[PDB]
Amino acid sequence: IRKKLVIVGDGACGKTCLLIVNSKDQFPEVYVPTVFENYVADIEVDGKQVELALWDTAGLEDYDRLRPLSYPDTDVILMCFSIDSPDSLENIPEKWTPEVKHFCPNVPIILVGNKKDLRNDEHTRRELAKMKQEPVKPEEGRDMANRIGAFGYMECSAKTKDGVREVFEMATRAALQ
Amino acid sequence: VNIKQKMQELNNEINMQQTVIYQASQALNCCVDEEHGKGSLEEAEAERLLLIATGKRTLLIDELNKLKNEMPSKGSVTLSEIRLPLKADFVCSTVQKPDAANYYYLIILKAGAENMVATPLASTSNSLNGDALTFTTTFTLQDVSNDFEINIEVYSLVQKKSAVRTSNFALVGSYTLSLSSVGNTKFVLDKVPFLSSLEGHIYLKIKCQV
Ligand SMILES: Nc1nc2c(ncn2[C@@H]2O[C@H](COP(=O)(O)OP(=O)(O)OP(=O)(O)O)[C@@H](O)[C@H]2O)c(=O)[nH]1
Ligand SMILES: [Mg+2]
Repeated sequence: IRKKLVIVGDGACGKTCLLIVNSKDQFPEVYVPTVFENYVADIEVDGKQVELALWDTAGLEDYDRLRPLSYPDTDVILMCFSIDSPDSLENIPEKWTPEVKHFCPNVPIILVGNKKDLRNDEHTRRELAKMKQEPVKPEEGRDMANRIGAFGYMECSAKTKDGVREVFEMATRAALQ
Repeated sequence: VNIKQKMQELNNEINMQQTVIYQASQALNCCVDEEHGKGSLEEAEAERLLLIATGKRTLLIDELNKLKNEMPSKGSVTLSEIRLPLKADFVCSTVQKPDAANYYYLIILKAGAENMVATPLASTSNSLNGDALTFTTTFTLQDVSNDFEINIEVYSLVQKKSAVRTSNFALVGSYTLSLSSVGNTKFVLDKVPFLSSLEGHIYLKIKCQV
């Protein structure tokens, strides 16, 4: 069983690290903004074996004109924001949802809060306090997930591996239905 | 003048450009048919990314190789209102036979790896004003003496309508602006290929200020 997964979200919100930790168990430490990049990973959920094609996309302006090349034949979308960036959560309904719904009309969406490990982070409170921001709360994520009609809501941390498998198991179940 | 640090930055940037070259190539390799991006705008944008990163990579490698093999009024230089005239018979062709192909152009401006800028894509189908392609770009070279040089390169792509690739954008003209250029607005391009659709000149404004 082959399914195509596409991941989208704001620049540097952790899309590639999530994909690489899932597929290779390695955490890429040095940031390299994505232009276009595909991976393959095998996974078994509910006793069913699936070959997941992982299509990675650019969040960054310089490179974001190709993004439509990744949308064809998609079975499931991972729509990402970072838990340390309410601005990135803000962008979900503004741009990401409309774009995805247009290019991927009836494809299920998993809303994913990345960088869970940064919710209790000295440094993040500081940056955000200056911005008046409060690190994203689970309820806020779930609420947006319900707002945008996502198949589900998940939180993870590529850095600690926490919640990663769960993200891709949910994505796969959505892709099977 | 801190050579280890400079070399590390050049090297990190070279690797970054190689990643862009690789990934833009992969994107182009997915354009197998119309549904999947063949002949599309996104294909042209990928060709453009590929061209830019290839050019930037080359400049960085040349700079790094230099590093490893070892009064005057200063101001800014500003270029604007770049326009590229095309031959009338070519323009007429785009009007009478508009489904024939998509013609894209772009201009690269450089004064070293640090200052390399590429315009957005321009097409004959909607950047053509009068007989000239219009580009929105403004390029600023700052704090430089009167020995400055800005290299202009004009590229064209015709879209008929590892795994690493060379961009289909072709070099169709070049010019080096210098102090003698300031205040002029019409420049005769070098290296225009035989039977090019280019009229032969590039138009722009070039200004110095302290
Ligand atoms: N602490 C922490 N940092 C992370 C985590 N995931 C990613 N990062 C860091 O955040 C930065 C962005 O990582 P990427 O995964 O490359 O982000 P991206 O969304 O793919 O970025 P673009 O390709 O430019 O759109 C990198 O420096 C990562 O090291 C995480 O789970 N925890
Ligand atoms: Mg990425």
